[PDB]
Amino acid sequence: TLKYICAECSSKLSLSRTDAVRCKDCGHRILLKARTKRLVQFEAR
Amino acid sequence: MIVPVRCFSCGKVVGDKWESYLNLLQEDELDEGTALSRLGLKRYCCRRMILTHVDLIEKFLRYNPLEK
Amino acid sequence: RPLIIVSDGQSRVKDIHLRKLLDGELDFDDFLKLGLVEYLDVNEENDSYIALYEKDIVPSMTHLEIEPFTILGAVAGLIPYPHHNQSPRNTYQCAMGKQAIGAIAYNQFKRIDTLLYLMTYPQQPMVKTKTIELIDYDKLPAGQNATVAVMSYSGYDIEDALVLNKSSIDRGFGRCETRRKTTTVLKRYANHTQDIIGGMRVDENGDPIWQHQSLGPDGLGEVGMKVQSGQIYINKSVPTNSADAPNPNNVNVQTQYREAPVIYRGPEPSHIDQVMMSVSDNDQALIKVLLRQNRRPELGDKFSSRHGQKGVCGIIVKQEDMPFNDQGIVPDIIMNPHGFPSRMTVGKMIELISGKAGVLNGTLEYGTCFGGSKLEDMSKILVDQGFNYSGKDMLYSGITGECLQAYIFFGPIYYQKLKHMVLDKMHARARGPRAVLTRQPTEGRSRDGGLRLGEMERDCVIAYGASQLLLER
Amino acid sequence: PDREKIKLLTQATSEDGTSASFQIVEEDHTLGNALRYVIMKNPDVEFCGYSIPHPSENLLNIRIQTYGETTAVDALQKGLKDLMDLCDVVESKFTEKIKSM
Amino acid sequence: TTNHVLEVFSVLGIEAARYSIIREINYTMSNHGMSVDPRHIQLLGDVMT
Amino acid sequence: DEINTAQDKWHLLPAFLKVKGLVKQHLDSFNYF
Amino acid sequence: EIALFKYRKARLEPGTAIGAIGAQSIGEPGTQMTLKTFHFAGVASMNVT
Amino acid sequence: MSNIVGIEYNRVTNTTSTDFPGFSKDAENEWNVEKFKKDFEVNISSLDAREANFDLINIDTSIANAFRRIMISEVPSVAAEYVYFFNNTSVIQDEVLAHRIGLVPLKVDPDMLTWVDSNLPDDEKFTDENTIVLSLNVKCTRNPDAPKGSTDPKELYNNAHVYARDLKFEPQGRQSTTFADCPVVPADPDILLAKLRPGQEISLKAHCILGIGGDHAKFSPVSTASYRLLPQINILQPIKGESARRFQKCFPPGVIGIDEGSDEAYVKDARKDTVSREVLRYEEFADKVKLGRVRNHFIFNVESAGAMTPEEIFFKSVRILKNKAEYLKNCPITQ
Amino acid sequence: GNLSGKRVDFSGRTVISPDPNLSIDEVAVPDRVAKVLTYPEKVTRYNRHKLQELIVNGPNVHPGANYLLKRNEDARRNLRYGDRMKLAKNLQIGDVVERHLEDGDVVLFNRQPSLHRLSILSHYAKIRPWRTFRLNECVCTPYNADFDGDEMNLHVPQTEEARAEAINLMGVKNNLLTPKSGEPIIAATQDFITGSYLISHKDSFYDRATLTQLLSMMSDGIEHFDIPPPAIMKPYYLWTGKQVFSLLIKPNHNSPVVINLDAKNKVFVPPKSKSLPNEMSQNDGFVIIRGSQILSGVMDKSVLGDGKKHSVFYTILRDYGPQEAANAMNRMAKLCARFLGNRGFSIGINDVTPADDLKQKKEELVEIAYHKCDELITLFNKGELETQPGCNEEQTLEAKIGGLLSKVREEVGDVCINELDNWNAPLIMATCGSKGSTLNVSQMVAVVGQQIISGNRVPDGFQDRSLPHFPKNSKTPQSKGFVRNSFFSGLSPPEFLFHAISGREGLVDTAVKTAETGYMSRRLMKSLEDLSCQYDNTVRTSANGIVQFTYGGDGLDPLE
Ligand SMILES: [Mg+2]
Ligand SMILES: [Zn+2]
Ligand SMILES: [Zn+2]
Repeated sequence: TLKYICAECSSKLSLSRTDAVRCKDCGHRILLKARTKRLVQFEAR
Repeated sequence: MIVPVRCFSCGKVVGDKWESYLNLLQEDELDEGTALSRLGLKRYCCRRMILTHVDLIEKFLRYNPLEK
Repeated sequence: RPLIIVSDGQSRVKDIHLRKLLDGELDFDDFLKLGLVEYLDVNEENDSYIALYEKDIVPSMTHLEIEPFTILGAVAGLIPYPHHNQSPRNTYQCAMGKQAIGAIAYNQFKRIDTLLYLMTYPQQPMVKTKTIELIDYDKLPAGQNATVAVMSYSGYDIEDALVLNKSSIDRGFGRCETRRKTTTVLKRYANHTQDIIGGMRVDENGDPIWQHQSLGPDGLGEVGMKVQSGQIYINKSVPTNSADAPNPNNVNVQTQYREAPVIYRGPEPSHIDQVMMSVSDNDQALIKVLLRQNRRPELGDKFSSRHGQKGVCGIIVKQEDMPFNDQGIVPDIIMNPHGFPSRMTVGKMIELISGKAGVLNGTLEYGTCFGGSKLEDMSKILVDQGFNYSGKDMLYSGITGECLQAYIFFGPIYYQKLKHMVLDKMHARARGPRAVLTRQPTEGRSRDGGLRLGEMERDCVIAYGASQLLLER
Repeated sequence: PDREKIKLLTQATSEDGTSASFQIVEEDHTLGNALRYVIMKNPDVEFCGYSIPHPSENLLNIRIQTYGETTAVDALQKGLKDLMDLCDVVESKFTEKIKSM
Repeated sequence: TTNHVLEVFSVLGIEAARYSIIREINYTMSNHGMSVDPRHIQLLGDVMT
Repeated sequence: DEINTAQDKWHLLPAFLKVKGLVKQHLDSFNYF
Repeated sequence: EIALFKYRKARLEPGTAIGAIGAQSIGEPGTQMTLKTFHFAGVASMNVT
Repeated sequence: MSNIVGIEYNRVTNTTSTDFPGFSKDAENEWNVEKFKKDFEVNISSLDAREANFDLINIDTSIANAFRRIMISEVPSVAAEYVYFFNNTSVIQDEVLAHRIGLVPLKVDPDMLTWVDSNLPDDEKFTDENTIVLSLNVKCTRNPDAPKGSTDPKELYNNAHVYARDLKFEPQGRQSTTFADCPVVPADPDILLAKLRPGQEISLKAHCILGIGGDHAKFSPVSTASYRLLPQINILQPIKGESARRFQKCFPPGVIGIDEGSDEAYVKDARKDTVSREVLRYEEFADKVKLGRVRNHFIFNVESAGAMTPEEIFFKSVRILKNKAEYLKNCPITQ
Repeated sequence: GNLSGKRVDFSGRTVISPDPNLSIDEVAVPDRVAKVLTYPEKVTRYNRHKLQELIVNGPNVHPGANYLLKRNEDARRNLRYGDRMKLAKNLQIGDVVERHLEDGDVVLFNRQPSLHRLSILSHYAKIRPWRTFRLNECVCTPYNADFDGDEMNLHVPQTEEARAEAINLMGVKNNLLTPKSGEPIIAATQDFITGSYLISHKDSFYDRATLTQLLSMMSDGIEHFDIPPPAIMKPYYLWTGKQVFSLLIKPNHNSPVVINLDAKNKVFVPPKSKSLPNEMSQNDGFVIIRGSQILSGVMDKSVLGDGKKHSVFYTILRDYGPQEAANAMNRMAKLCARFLGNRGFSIGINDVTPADDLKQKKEELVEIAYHKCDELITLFNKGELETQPGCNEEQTLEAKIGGLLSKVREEVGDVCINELDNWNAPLIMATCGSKGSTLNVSQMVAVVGQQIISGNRVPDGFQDRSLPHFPKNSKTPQSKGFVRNSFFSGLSPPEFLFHAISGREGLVDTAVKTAETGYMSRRLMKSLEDLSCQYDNTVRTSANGIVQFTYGGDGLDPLE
């Protein structure tokens, strides 16, 4: 599902539940979430 | 943030007249009035769109989160 | 404050001292060493005698002031020509400029705080000030350059009410966005347990159910989706048995989770753009999600005028209305001309004249205090372009086609959109606690009664003499 | 035949023709003014006035009032046929100037 | 006539104290406009005494 | 072109705010502390 | 007829809460006071409230 | 009433047309189609691809205002209505970027489309003769041949600035040959919709339908549609000399002129006058000039957005304003 | 500890907006709060045909209902979870539904700083678009509305008996007067006055292409009008502007409205000082109305709208009921809103600039008054002066300089109005009603004068002087609080500080006044509360102890 994004090196990493939540490349302590792969509908008005 | 596509009052497309304005500012050095006059718009409406506009996206793209 | 010393006939700061200052060296603190300027105190300038300008050199003088418009502060320097208005309309604007919304910082998309408002297309002001270039207000402006025909139109503008233009706010005049924060923490209780997150339950081919169709496989609201009423954007479950302290045993009782998620509630739907995981200081998980909502101007949203002429929106008027000044410029906001004599803001009237003649020969003008652009040579710029010297244009009415029998003052004014929209103030209650129409919980020392019936309102219905309305209410 | 486009209000009209009112739905100041001018040029019509009661609706109340021997339901049909004639005059003189140049 | 109502009350009596209090209120309001249709002032000057 | 005196005196205020800032009343106290 | 009808309708109707009307008709002009220093004297002889 | 009007220094008089039978004792100016066909005519100053300027004489303000009003609303046009996004990972939010795709003008004839019926479900409103699909797919890439310095985002960044030319029309449905003669393009391909950085990608799909300009500003077929009454300067007491040259420095240089080796000034090409009435504050030019404008003459100046030619917008407005009058006379008046 | 207290069900609070197309007895409620604020209706013989469709429409469609209470009290079953079409089919005769708020329902409407009894009126409802409590501006004067984003409260009564005690003796049409003085407090307002001064101006002459449109914009189409013969004939058929207000009072023969008052308007010029007619004035002046026909005079604030006992709607109210006065108020309020957008009215920088003649008199006459006060300064240090008996030698110098500097601002303030050209906005707004006086236009154009604080002039901010820009022992007017520049020319920094002090004085006396918005009126309410007139024409107390034998000595209602 591609669940993690580092806030410094921006490496597309992902790990499962309770697996030492940090970055496996740099070592930053906070992580972002990527945009979904589904389809969102908007109105151009 | 970015230059608007249409002007607010009448609706003339001013989004096509920003890069050609910045080209006339740096090279072929003119003041803002004449270089904005020989660019299209005659009215002071739709002239206000290019004159009083701050470009925030050039400063916003220095904080790119998808790279380092 | 630092002032300039004079020595018994004239100023110490000569012409040769100021040529070096704008050419690199000999800056400030190199004028304190050479004895040209000095700091004076409040009870120490009582033993002084200060001139205002340089055409005032009397041999009985001791000091000379640097600038007269230093008396206005940092927020108070946003007003163009403050010495033409009256002083309460210079004070109210100091409470309205801080409430205006716009660009906040260069990392305003990179931070998560509890509430901030943004502007989609901010524009720098037409007439600047010599004190707004130093505080860098022209890099992060908060407002919109409208075009204003000052006239009475459609009758929905009687006192403190502006009418707006459809097909002008449809093209991005006043589009804002509101970002709110929801934070949760996953507590580690003392009796060896956690509160876990998860979900993804289905029911008869629905993938997932209606209350769940904003969550991913993790259980957090993914970026890009929309959230509406009672749908859940953070699915949280806490253990129901490990609240007290049952001292640690190896019994299998940890499969008891009573779920208690957070639920979005609101009139109009929002969108999820950021969610962040943290492993904060004492090894404890933190979840911060941000929800943004794009709002457009409507009936009830208030605006200012950079002079204290605050007012609410009256009606969004069609574009085929709003008389059109034969070249073809439709006004953006029409303002009632009756707000001028009782409030005495004529410095606003100069703002159009130094604004309409500022657009033409491509120069953003200066409306600084005790100076700025002179009204004499700004009407000369306005008159050789083919316009009136006083900005009065003649209009052609929209609903009837014929001319208007008075020349109508037309030109651009830097307006600005405030807080205090109508979408988060509509609060209603039918019966019982936890009212059905709940406003956003940001009061901040502003409890103005609420949905109550005070003793002052009980005394009004005694004066009518109604006895059964008392028992009903 | 649309029976909801134009109506005739009951508690506004007198007897036998004269002093009638009409309610037209989904209309703005365009046909109101362009039809107020043509019916006023009928020399038997002496009170022709349109109005919109509320701006966030789509109503148009037009009142036609004569003296006599012309029913106002016929005075509306007379001033609505002449607008077709004016639009025939406008698009015929304009087309030949595009053609001839 | 003095401004002090109790000074009139200690010398003149009850009935001469209300006739001063219906005009001292009438004086402190007619110096600004704001007519308060003096039957209201007479009702105020009667419930106090 | 030509340097005046009543107009170039204005330039004392930028050169004041470049050396010591506008938020110096909070910075200088914590730096002295 | 007009002079008798406008007088017969002008009487105070029984049941009117006339204390509540008189209490609000006095206090509501009282809530629009600024300072307004005046004097019942000559050239600034006395400061009166 | 009191013909060609006067411009006063503090007001303007004679506003109402008032040419109806009932203005005076004699029944003057009836309808008389044979008189209106004789008196009304049209001149044309210029016709360009996106700008038209023409004149109408002997005609009321009311129906000319009607034409000016329903040039904007009732003339239909096409614009982007619904936008479907894929992985928008740029800095612009997906409501701001969706709002700028609707505002661009598309260059296609709107007579090739059908009106959307809103009572149908979502998979049945859109069909072949109803929808124009546009597709955008831009991914930014770092340019490997980097220059000697970081100068501008044009260099050292491949396709960092998207444009309106990147909206690729997809041939939808079945009839991919009806639009094969003229595929739909924007009226100006240089519209900066977004700025990008590497790692970012915009992928979307827009469904363009037909609509009127009174519903939203994006369906407006014309940028500016307006008129001006022809001004007129009736000069009397023919003064000359240094005052004649002072009389010239006020007005624009092509509305009055000084004769070369002969007598006083005159009026030439009064069409180019923008009325600023600055000769009404001198006290030298008080009873020596008479400003005004003629009420019958109209100068229509239309500048379109680029979807259709401006010589079609006026004819389509006359056709629309004709059709709503014949639609009303064929309806029963219901009590 | 004497705060608000009670919490009331079925209420809302929303900001307010302008709407003169709405009547004076109505408040337009949006369809988002008129869906949870219900009204309990008992079903009977005369509502079974409506409540069935009302139940069938449901809670989401706006003409619908939310809850339902059975006759035998099963539960309070809501119309949301099941219970479709068949529930409206039975509908026993004792059932109580809770219907949505609809058009014509009695609702009371409040502003939270309630001063007097005209702060809580009652209205009818009207269901509208966007979410604000818009209302007419003829009724905003008792609420003290200055709209600018102010919130107001809205309460619906929940029974059949309290709903009748709001629309009969508490609503808008029954409370056109204030009980404080009997004057009309709730009447025509700001832009409805200047729209009446421009129609009834003497230089306005209409025609059947314009008069018909004016008559059709005041009664939104449907009204039968009888066109009078014109005041001008055979050259040009012209109807005057005073024949429009002559026509909206009495449109046709069916209305019995005959109005026969006469009164003088605002600022008035004597005709010839010999002529016994009061209406031969140089201006328009004195107003004659004889049989619903205006013979002379414009319609400003004195004749039309809020003010004295000689109003037009006051005469209609005393003579021909409250409903006809309400109809005439609605008619003029929707006339002026349509007319003033088509006439055009602006102010601009042109209407504030002195025309090169006032500047010479300002340069001359002020320097005459500076010389006649500076001679008292050089006489003050010549020992003593002629001391006035009311004060000492120091306060007799303040009073004379204050009197001369108050006299200099009115002799300049009256030579500016005479050289001021007509057809401008602020002189018309000072000649007519709503806002602006001669003081405001003389303070914009000619001169601002003598910024005073706390009664006297400004004191010494430093030792022996006010500002450090003036010498010690300087009692000159430019040093001690006399500005001399108008707002068009621009203030000097000592003039700017002197104006800022006097502005912040009056600005702080308003913010602290909101803490004392009802403290005297509530304490006075403690005793004057339980007093009512009995049926023996005596006003008594609650314990029947008599307090006054007849009210005011004569028993007359000061309202009527
Ligand atoms: Mg307010
Ligand atoms: Zn990392
Ligand atoms: Zn424009």
